[PDB]
Amino acid sequence: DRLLNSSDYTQASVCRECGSILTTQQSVPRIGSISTVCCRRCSMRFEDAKKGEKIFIDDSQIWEDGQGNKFVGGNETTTVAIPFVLKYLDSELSAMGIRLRYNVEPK
Amino acid sequence: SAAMYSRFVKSALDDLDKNDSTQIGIIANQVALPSKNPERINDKNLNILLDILSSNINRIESSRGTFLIQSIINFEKWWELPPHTLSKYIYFIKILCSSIPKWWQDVSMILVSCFILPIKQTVCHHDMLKYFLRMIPSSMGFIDTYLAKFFPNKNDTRRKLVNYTSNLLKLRGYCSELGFQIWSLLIEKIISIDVELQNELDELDDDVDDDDLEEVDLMDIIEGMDGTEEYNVELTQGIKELSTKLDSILTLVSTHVEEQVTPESLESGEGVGVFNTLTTLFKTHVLPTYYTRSIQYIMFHVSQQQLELMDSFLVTLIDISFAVNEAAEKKIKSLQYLGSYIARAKKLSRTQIIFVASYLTSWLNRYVIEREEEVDQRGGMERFKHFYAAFQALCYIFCFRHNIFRDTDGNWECELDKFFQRMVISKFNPLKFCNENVMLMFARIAQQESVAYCFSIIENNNNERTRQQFIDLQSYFPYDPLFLKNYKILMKEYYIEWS
Amino acid sequence: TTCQFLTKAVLDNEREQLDSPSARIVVGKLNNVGTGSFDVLAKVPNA
Amino acid sequence: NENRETARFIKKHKKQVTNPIDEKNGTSNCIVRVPIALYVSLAPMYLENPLQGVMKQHLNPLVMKYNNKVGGVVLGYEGLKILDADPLDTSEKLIKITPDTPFGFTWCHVNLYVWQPQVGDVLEGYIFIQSASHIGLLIHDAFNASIKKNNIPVDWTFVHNLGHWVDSNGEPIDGKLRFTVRNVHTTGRVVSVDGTLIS
Amino acid sequence: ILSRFTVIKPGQFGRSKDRSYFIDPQNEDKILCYILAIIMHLDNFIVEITPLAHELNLK
Amino acid sequence: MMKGSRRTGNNTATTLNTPVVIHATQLPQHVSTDEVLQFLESFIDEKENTNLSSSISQLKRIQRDFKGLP
Amino acid sequence: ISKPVGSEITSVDFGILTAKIRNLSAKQITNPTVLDNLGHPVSGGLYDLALGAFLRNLCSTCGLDEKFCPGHQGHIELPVPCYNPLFFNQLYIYL
Amino acid sequence: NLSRKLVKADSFFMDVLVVPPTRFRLPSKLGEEVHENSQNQLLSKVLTTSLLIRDLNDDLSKLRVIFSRLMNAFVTIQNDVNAFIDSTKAQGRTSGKVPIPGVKQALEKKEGLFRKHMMGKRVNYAARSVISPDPNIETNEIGVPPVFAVKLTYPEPVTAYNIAELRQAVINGPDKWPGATQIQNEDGSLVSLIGMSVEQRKALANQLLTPSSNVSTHTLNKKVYRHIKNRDVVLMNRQPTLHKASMMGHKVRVLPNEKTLRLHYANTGAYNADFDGDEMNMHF
Amino acid sequence: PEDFQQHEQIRRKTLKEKAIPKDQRATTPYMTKYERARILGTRALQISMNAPVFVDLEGETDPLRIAMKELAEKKIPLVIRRYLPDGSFEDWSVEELIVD
Amino acid sequence: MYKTEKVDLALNRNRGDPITQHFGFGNDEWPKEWLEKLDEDGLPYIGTYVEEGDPICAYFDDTLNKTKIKTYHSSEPAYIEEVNLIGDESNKFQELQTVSIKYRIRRTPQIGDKF
Amino acid sequence: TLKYICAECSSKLSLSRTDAVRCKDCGHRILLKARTKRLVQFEAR
Amino acid sequence: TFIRGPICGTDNCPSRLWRIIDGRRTCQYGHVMEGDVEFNDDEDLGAGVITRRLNLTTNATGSFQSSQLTNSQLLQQQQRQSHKKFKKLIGHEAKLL
Ligand SMILES: [Zn+2]
Ligand SMILES: [Zn+2]
Ligand SMILES: [Zn+2]
Ligand SMILES: [Zn+2]
Repeated sequence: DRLLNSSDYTQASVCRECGSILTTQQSVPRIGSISTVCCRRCSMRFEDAKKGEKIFIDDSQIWEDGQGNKFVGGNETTTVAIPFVLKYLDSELSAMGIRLRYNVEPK
Repeated sequence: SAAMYSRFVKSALDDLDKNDSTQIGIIANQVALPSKNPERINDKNLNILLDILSSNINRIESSRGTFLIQSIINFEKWWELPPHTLSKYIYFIKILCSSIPKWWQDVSMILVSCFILPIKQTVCHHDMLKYFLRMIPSSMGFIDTYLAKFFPNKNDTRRKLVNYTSNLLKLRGYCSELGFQIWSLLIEKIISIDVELQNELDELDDDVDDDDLEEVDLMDIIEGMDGTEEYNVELTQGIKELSTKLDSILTLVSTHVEEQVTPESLESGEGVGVFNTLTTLFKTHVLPTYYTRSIQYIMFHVSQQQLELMDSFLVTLIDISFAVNEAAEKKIKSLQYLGSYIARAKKLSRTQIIFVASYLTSWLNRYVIEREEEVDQRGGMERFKHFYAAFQALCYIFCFRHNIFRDTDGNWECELDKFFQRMVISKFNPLKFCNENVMLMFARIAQQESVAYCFSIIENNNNERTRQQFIDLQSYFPYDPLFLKNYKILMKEYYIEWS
Repeated sequence: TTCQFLTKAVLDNEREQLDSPSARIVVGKLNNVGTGSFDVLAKVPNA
Repeated sequence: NENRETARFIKKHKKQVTNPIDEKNGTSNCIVRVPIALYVSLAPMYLENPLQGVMKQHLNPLVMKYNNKVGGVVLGYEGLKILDADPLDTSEKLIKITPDTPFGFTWCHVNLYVWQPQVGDVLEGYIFIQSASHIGLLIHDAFNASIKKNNIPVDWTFVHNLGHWVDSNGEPIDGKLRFTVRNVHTTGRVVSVDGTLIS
Repeated sequence: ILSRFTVIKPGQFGRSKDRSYFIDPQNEDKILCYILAIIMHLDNFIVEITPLAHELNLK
Repeated sequence: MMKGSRRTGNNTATTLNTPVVIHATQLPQHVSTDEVLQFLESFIDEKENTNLSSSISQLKRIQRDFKGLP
Repeated sequence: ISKPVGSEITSVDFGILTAKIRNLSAKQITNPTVLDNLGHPVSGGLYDLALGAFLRNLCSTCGLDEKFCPGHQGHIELPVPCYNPLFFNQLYIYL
Repeated sequence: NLSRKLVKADSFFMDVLVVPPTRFRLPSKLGEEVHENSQNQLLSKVLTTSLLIRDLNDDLSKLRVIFSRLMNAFVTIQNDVNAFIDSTKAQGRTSGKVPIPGVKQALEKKEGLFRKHMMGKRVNYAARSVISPDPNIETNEIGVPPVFAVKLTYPEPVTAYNIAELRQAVINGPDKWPGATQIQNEDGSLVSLIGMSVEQRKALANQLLTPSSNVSTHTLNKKVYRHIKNRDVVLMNRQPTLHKASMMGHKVRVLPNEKTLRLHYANTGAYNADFDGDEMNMHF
Repeated sequence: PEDFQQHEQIRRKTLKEKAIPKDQRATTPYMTKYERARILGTRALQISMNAPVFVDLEGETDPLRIAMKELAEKKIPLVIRRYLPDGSFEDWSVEELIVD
Repeated sequence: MYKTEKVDLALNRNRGDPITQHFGFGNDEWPKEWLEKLDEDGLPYIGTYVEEGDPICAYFDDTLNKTKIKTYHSSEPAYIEEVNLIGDESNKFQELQTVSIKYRIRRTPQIGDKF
Repeated sequence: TLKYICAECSSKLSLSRTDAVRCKDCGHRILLKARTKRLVQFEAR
Repeated sequence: TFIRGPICGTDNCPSRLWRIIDGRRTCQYGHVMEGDVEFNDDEDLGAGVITRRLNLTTNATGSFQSSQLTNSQLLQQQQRQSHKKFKKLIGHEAKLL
C-alpha cells in the first residue's frame, strides 16, 4: 500500500513479445476502427510486405500513427501494474544503451 | 455549367489511373460548408457530384479518396434536401454502406446523434436505420452502445430530452430484438431526474396559463478560451427545470406503452414482452432505490390495462415480499409497496382485492403457529419487522377500500370484523410500532364500522413504550398524491384519490 | 555504486529473478516475507 | 541468412487449415470447430456459480464478433471446463485469488465454432441490393458481402429500371449467387467479405 | 501586394477562406518605400518633397 | 478532448470484459451441416431456458439458413 | 480494487540495445534549438511533437492529448561511434 | 544463452543516442520564471557538435590545419556524450558550481532516483502534527483531530449491509464528520460532493444500489469515500524509525476541539517520543 | 497451435511435480499469524464485492468483523498454498488448520 | 503574527515594454462581489478579514480586456494591516505597479504550542 | 472622497489615474493607504 | 471560482472546470475529469546552475497558454497610435477649429 498503491500506482501497457514498457503506443485508428494498443519495435512497416499461393495480411495486423505510416504486427500487448518510476527508470537506462526485458507470465 | 461540371467531377474521378489525388480536396472543401453560408454546393451541382459517385465506387475507395466520403456523410442538414436529391442522397448511403460495410461504423454514429431532432424531422432517419438493422445484421450490437453514448444529460435542454426519448421509442417498435436495452436506458436515466425532486418538494407550482412555449421557429469562431469565467456560477437548479422535464419525458413513455399494450397483442403478439421487460426492470432498478415517487407510476399504469397482467404482477409482488430467499429489507419496502398499490389502483375486480386479503390474512393466520411465542424470549422488539410491515399493508387497505368487502348477505370476507380484533390485542401491540397516521386512521374507520374497541390501548403507548430506518420505510408511500400536474391527467382515470 | 553494479549485470546478461525485497519494490511485485510467503486460493463449489 | 529469418514471419501469417470445396457442390465449408484456452477473471459475485460467471463475463461478449486469434466470427461455444489449480473429475475445484484484488484468475478450455472465410473459396448468399456500381449480398443471412464493378464480368450488363441485372445470356440473376472470395475486410465492427465473380 | 508586404495570421483558418491581416507599423515604411520609388522615377531622380507631402497628406 | 474519453468507452476492454490471452490448443477441425444444425439447436436452447439477445437473433437467421428458406 | 490486473512481471533481463533502436523510432532529432518564435516547437528539435503531446498540441505519434500520451523516444544520430563511458573500462581490457 | 546471440563489439560503442520522451524532459520553473531543462543543455551540445562536424565534413569534399579542428571535434564529440551520461567523467570549463548532472548522477546518491524515489516514496493519505498526551483514550488508540478526520477518506464499496451507513455519510457530506467526500461510479468515474448542496447529496445517496445499464460493469458496485471513523485503523510513525516497534498500528478515536495527534503514555516508550514538540506521521 | 499444446502440457506437468500430496505434507498444523492476517484480509475483501456470505451477519457493517465471524465458525472457503523454497507447495484448507 | 507580501507587476517586462497591466477595475463586463473585499482602486480596504481564495487586488490587463484578480495564496485567515503604494525612482511618470501588503494573523495559545 | 497618506509629511492625498505616485507637497515616492469607514465584525473573544 | 476549460464528458454540458483536490479538475456539476494531475516541481539565483530563461507563463501545468503574440497583439499594435488624442494631424479641420 505505502510504496505502490498509495504513491505511484499506474497500469501500463507491456508487449508480451519483446518485454518493454516504453515502446508501446495506442494506435491512431483508421476512421472505421478502434484505437488498440501496439508495440513499436516488434512492428514491421507495411511496405515490408515482401514475398501456398501468397502470404497476404489478415487485415487486423495493420495499424497507423498520427504521422500517417502503417505498421504490420506489434500486437500481443497486455496490462501490468507498475510504479511509474519504473517507466522513468527504463528511459534513463535506454539513454545509457541498456534495455530492460520484462518477462510476463501468461503467454 | 451543369453539363460542364459533369466533365469536371469525372476529371476529378480520374485520380486513380496515375494516382495523384489532385481535385479531391477542392470539391470536398465546398461540400463541407454549413447552412448559414450560401456559397456551398447547391441542389444542381450535388446531383452532378452524387451520380458520378454512384455510377462507380471502385474509383473512390482509395486512402486519399477517403476524404470526400467524410464530408458527404458530414454533409449536414441532409434531411432537408428536395426529393430529387433527398430520395437520391439516401440511395447513395444505401450503396456506400453495402458496398463497403465499414462506414456504417461512421454513418450510424450520425443517425443516432441526430435523434435530438423530433419525429416530424426524423421520419427519414429511422426509415434508413430500420433498413440497415436487417441488412447489416451485425449492427444490433454496437448501435446499443450508440444509444447510451448519445443519450443527453440529466440537465440539458428539454428539446433534447423529450425528442431523444421520442425517437428512441420509435426505434423500439421496429427493433424488438434490442428491447431490454431500450427500457434499461430509459428507466435508469429517468431516476436521475426523478430522485432530485422529492427533496426539493416544498410548495405547489404556479399554474401558469401558458403551458407550452413556442412552435417551430426556423460558425465556430473559436478563440483561446483557457482563462476564467469566475463568479458567474448560476448553480441554482430550478423547480420546473426538472418538474417539466419529468412531465414531458414520462408522459411520453406512458403514451407509447399504452399504444403498445392491447388485448390483441396479449394473445399471440409481443405485448406480453413489453410487460415482462418492465417487471424484471422493476424488481432490479427502482425497487432498490430510496425515496422514489413518480417512476412506479409507470408500472402502476401498465399493470392496470388488462386483468391478466394484474394476475402476473400481484402474484409477482407477493412472491417478493414473502420469500425467504429475498433480502432482509427488501421484504419490508415491498410490503410497504403492496399496501399502497391495492389501496390506490382503480381498475381491479373484487376477486383480485380478495386474493391479496386472502393471503395477507393467511400469512397472518400462519403467524400464530411459530412467531408469536418468541415474545417471552430475551430480544428486541424489532426482530419481527416483517410482521409490522405486513399489518400496515392490510390496515392501509381498509382506510381506502372499506366498501368493496360489503356483501349482500351481511357478513364479512373471512371475519374482517373479528380477525383485526385478535391481532391488535395480541402480544405485540401493532398500534405502537407501525406508522402512526396509517394506524390512527385504521382505528377510526373501524370505529365507524364497530370493530376496534382499542382506543385506550392507543393511549397505553406513552408509558408502554435500529429505529430510524424502521420509521423511514413506513413514512414512505409509493403511491402518494402525485405533484406532476401534466402526468396526473393521464392517471386520473387510473388513480383512486383520497375519496 | 548503482551504475557500477549495473555495468557488471548488463555484461553478464543477468536475469533478475525478482525475489529479494529490494527488487520487488522496484518492479512493484508483492514482497515474499510474512503475508506474501504463501497463496490464498478460493474454493469454488460448482464443477 | 534469410531462409530461416522470414520463416518466423511468413508462418506467422499463413493460416493453418484451408477450407475445402465439398459434397461436389463447389461451395467451401467455412464453419469450423477449434478448441482454445483462455485466461479469464472470475469475480467474487460468481464465486458460488463459477461457470455462469465465465460465460456471462468473457464468453457471451465474444459471440458473433470477429476474434483475431481464432481468425473468424465466433458463433457459439461448447464444453466450458475450468482447469483446477489443484493437480489432484470433481466439483470442488479452486482458483487463485490475486493478492491486491479479490478477483480470481484461472484457465479454461472451450470449443468455439467459428466462421472462417478465406481467399479462393466459394460462398453463396442472397443478393439484397444491386446498383450501378456493385452487387451487394448477405452470407448465411448474417454476414455482409459485396461484389464491386471491377470484378463483375464484362459479358454482364446492369440493366436500369434500383435496377435488375443482365447476365451473358440475357437473364435476371436471382438472390442466390455463387462467387469467389477476395480480401475479407475486418477493421470495422462489421465483418465484410469482398468478393469476385471472375475466375 | 498583401502577400509580399504584410502579415497573414497563422494557423490554417484565416489564410484560405477569408484573409485576415493587420497593418503593422514595421511595414508602413515598406509600402511607402515603393510608392516613393515610382514618384522618384517619374521625374528621373529629382524628388519634389513639399508638394508631395501635401499630396500624400502626411508630415 | 471528449473523443479521448469516448475511445475509452469505445474500446471498453477491461480484464473483466475480455480474456487475458486466447490460444488455440489444437488445429481447427471442420464440421458438417448436420453438426452445425445439431449445435445451434442446442446452443439457442441453452440460452433460452440481458445481453446475448442481439446475438442469438443473428444465430436464428443462420439456423433458418442451413435448413429452411426465406 | 475493482480494476484487477491479469498478466504480471516475474523476471527482468538486462541487455544492450543494438544499432536498430532506429526501428522503434523514426523520429530523429537534428535542430538543436528547442523552440522558435511564436513559442512553437520546431520540427526535428528536442521538443518535437512526435515525442509526446506538448504545449496544448496533440501528439504526432499517439494522436492523443497531454493527459493520455505515454511519450515516445527519439534518437540523435552520432556521426562517429563514440564509446559508452560505462563500458569503457570493459573494452580497454579487451583492447 | 538459449537465444544463441552473438557478442559484438558495437555494444560497447554508441552508434546512436536515444532521446527520452518530452514528459521526462519538461522545462523547469521556479517562482515566475521558466527555465530550460538540464537534459536539453547536455543534449543539444552533442547535437551542435554533431552539426559542427558536418560543417567541417564539407571541408574535404572540395578539400593540415582543418584536421587540427577535425580531431579537436572528435575529442569533444566524445566529451559531450561522455558528459551526457556521466558528469564526473568530463572536464568542463570553469567552476560552474558542480556542473549539469548527467544520467548517472540521477541514480547514484542518497538522493537521485534509486534511493529517493524507489525505496523512499512519498505517499497519499497521510498526515502529521505535533503529538499531545491523553490518559483517557485507550492504549491501543490514537486521538485523531477533527481537522484530519474530515480529510482522510476510505473507499468503501457500497453493499447490502453498509447502505444504511453510507447513505448517511453522503447526506452529511464532506463537512460534517460521519460523512463522505466523493463517490465512484461503476465505470470508475468519480463524482465529487464538495460543491454540492444538501439536495444533490440526498438525491445521490438514494442511487447507491441502482444497477447501471452497462453490462461490462455489471459485476462492480459503487464506492463511497467515507471519512475516517472510530473503527478505522492507522499506522503511526515516529520519524527516526530505528526498530519495528516505532511504527505500530493504532485504532482511530476521533476527538473534538483539537489540532494535535493525541497519544497514550504506554506508547511513548515504544516510539521513544516525548511531549516537547515532537511530530509523528499518521498513515491511513 | 502445436507449440502451445506442448507448452501447456509442460506447465501442468511441472505444477503436478511440485504438488505435495496430502499425506506427505509435513509443515505446521497451526495457522501461522500471517495466514490469519491474510485470510481475514482476503475474505473481507471478497465480501465487500458482494460475494455470498455463509454467516448470519447481525447488522455488522465492517467487512472485516464479518470475516472474523466466519473464521470462528470455520466457514471460510479459502485454501492456503504454503510454498516451500524450491517452488513446491502444500495445500491447506482453512477448515483443517488450527487457530491460535 | 505580521506577514507581508509584495504584489508586483513590473517583474515581467523589459526596458521598453509598455505598461501591460494596470490596477483597478475595468468596464463593459461585471464580475461582481469583489467590492466587498476591494476598493475602487483595486486595492483592499485595510482592516478586512480574508480567507483563502479571497481577492487581494484587482489588476486590469490590456492583452485580455479582462479584470483579473489574484487570490490570498495561503490558508490561515488574516486581516489586511497596511497597504503601501511603492512609487518608482527610475523615472517620474509610470503608474503604480508595486504594492506591499501586510497581514495580521492572530494566534491565541492553541493546544500544541511550546511554552 | 478616496484618499491616501504620504509616508513622509502625512498629508492626505486623493490620487487620480494618470498621476505619478508621489506626494504633491513634498516629493516622496512611498505612499500609504488610509482606512475609511467600513464595517468589520468580531467576536469579543 | 471556476476556470474556463473544455467540455466535460459523460455528456455533461459545455462546461467550465475547477481544481478541487489540487489535481482533480471537476466540472461545474461535480464530475472529476478522468486522468488529471496538476503537476509541480520542487525547490527545497542559487541552489544549482541556470540553463536559460525561456519565458513561458505555464498555468496549464507544463503547457503554457499566455505569452504569445498575434492573437490579441493583433489589436495591440494598432491601438496605441489611435488611443492617444490631440495628434496634431489636423489639416483642414483646424481652420474650422
Ligand atoms: Zn514488442
Ligand atoms: Zn503521444
Ligand atoms: Zn508628502
Ligand atoms: Zn461532468
